[PDB]
Amino acid sequence: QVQLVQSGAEVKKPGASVKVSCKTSGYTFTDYYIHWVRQAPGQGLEWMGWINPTDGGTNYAQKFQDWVTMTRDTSITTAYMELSRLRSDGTAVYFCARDRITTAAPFDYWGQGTLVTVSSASTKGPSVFPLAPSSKSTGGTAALGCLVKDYFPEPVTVSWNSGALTSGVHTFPAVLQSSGLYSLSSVVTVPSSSLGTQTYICNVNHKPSNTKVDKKVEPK
Amino acid sequence: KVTVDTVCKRGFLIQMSGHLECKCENDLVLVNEETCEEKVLKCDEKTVNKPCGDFSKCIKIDGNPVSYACKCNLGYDMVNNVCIPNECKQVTCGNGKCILDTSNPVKTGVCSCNIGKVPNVQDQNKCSKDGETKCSLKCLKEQETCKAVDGIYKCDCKDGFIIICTG
Amino acid sequence: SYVLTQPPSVSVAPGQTARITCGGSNIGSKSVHWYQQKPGQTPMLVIYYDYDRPSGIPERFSGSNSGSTATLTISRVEAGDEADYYCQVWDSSSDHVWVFGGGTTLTVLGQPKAAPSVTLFPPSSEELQANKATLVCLISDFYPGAVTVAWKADSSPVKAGVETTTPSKQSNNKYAASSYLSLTPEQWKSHRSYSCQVTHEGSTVEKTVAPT
Repeated sequence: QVQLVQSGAEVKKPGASVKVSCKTSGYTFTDYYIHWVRQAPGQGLEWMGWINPTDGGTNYAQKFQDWVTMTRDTSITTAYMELSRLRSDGTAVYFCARDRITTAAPFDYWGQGTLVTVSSASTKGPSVFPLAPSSKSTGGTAALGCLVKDYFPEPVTVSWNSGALTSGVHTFPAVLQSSGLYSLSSVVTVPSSSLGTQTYICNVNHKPSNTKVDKKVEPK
Repeated sequence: KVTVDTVCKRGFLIQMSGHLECKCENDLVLVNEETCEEKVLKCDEKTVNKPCGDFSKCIKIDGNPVSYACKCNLGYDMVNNVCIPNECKQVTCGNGKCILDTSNPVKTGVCSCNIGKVPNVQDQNKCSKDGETKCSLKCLKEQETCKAVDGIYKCDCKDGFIIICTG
Repeated sequence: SYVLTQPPSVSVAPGQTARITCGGSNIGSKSVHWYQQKPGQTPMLVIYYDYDRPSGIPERFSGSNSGSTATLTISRVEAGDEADYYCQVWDSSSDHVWVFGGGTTLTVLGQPKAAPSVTLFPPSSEELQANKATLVCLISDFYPGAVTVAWKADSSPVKAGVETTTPSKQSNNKYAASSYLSLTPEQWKSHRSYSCQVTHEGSTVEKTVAPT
């Protein structure tokens, strides 16, 4: 069976380099090109170039000609893509794909993709601020939450009242800010009548930095 | 799949660098990969569904007025006025022609080359590389062997014979 | 440069027929391939060489290519067909490149439309003490899961400091999203108010806060 298996996620500083691999098996390596396709978060697929496994010949899109180097090792039927001088805004997923060596063959098999995150940051625990409910945060119910600011790296986990409270809770995906740090928020919709009688404590856990924060959220 | 044992009705085997196919006798056209028949020269009301070219038939088109055209069969597209597989629509081989590679679930159009040429893996497998191809055609008829004619292998009368082959 | 032009969005109800166009200069002379990418998953071939279908792809997927437009047609659309769709051609010219279309997001409406609820949290006094200020705009309970957010500072739009999440499903299968505006504490008190504007299916919902 044809398989294209890519290496795991990478975290790099701006200006550094990274070399992603695409382990191939289940077919004659020298009969198919290996292409690389970049996808920034929320964006479309972008062809970067190919390598010919026989002679190592490469064909690049002009915009990637300057900072992308494609190689291969035929003895282990593996293709490589090295990115140089990574840009601070260059977080993206990279796919490898094959097609028959010929003109205009379709990409019939793809690797699972490799996320390359670019951040100048190092391990850093989060700051947790309450999102207090009020007269303006109340239809007949009210929303409250916790703001989890400037942590690195992923992930953080948020529970409410040590897991005893689940219905109404929604924890959002993190955003990667321009500083190279992550932020998210966890919110919960609650009956406005229970405010001042019910206690709401969000439990933020950032295992990479060995940080746990419990934050009681009360009305303003 | 055409093989060296395939009988080409109203035709004959030819061999290239990577495949065998049937070639029709003079003025005949392929109606199937192993069947040659006479071709209509102009599609009209009395020629509907009759052969008009290699892998093409005459079709009627209801309209004002009624029109007639020569249409490629399913899986074929008109490219430079010839019906070729749709997988070959964008494949240019040079000293050869594009054929169907069906060794994978996803079919692809690849090149098969004139004798003396082979697909060049360094040049999109176009027919830009010199290479030998041994003839495999069984030419069991009287006084004929495998001969390279216009860049393809075919059975042909031995040196000194002409069409069965006679001296 | 050779360009493939796809519409950004197509919306259909289950059972209806969806058509996704791929425009290109003389694209009829090129072999068009189509790829399906579900959210967070690997792209997958669904149509190749204009109209060939890989095994496993249902017959209701069909392709055509003529003149300047190649089209992917999906009959009897199902919820499982919700994904991004990209067309692709090889540019035989001297530029010698593979080209992908911009991609088309296919929304399959599996529930009635729902306008979003907007909740705008001002910066907490705790964060101000840390010499920072973050406005949190909560967008919840909308369908389909597509919004656009604009931030206004005292009747004037705001460019820098905005971060917005891609919508995600809630427990009730409706969508939620969040938008953050980062300010310095001085900027927070310098303006009379700040506003969060959420556009969903043409209609915009707005919420405003002021220092307090």
